[PDB]
Amino acid sequence: IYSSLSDAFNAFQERRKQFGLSNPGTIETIAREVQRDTLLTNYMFSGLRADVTKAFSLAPLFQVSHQFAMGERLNPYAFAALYGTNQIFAQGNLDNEGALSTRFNYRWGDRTITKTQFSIGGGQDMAQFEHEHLGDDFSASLKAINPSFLDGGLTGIFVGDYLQAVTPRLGLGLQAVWQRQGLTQGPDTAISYFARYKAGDWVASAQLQAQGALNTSFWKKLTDRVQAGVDMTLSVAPSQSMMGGLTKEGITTFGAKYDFRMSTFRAQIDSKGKLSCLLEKRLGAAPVTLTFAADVDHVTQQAKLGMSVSIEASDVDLQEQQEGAQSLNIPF
Repeated sequence: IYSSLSDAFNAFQERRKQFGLSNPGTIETIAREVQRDTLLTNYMFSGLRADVTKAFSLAPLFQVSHQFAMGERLNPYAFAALYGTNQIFAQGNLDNEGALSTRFNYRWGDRTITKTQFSIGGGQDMAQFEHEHLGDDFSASLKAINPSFLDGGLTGIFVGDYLQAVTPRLGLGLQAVWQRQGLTQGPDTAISYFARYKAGDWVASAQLQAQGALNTSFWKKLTDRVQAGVDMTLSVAPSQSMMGGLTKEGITTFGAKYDFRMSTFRAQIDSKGKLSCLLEKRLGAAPVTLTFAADVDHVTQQAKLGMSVSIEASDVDLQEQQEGAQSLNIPF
């Protein structure tokens, strides 16, 4: 009986060669093929802050830093550090400016890749659990946010995603968002449709959240040092016919990477009225790096500027770590 399932599996494995190369199935990192380059850059667009980080690696397994945030986060001393072993990564973010907040990340497995990302704050505590379910050409992941329980019941966000290649270059996935907003509140759910078109000339991608709207993106490299991408976001929501809040809207952005040895550069067009630039430079004389950010509003012709400095302490362990850095099996 069950052997026929392994036989159907073998039929899949025979056809697998024809199906093409294996997908890790993570939609968020596929979305990051563009958003690694643009949303992380957008995480870097706040120019209302100076951002200094003072890294002290202790050992290859240990990395200590000090964050000096300003402006929007306003945490000029936010200690942070990360640690780990092969397939183990932990991160600890702490900040103390009247309000207390800290975040801790952890990785629990190799064959059963699982991780946790939880935090506390004065204004909101957050717990994020993720359980990966890696397939042969696909994967699923159980994600949960603030998964509190009731005596005889449960609350919280329990997202279940699945993605599988349908073609050697193209693929499909779903993001089953499920969340319980309360005992009296429902089990809100929505499934995002996800599609990917990973052409080697450009990756197209699209996300249709069932409660949301189709987001699309394109990514290609121009050179081995210059990379570029385009994306579109969409939102639609109905409102009061008498001058209501109709949200039908969309944003298209363009941008590119111009990276150089010891330097990184981002530039993007957010709108006809909005553009951003990010420049980073590593000092060749020392393991420190400088970053400058610009956001220019041409609706009001204003420019938001900011700066970040990150340093790594140099010590004899740094060279010993270069000597001991024989493996990258630590996740990040």
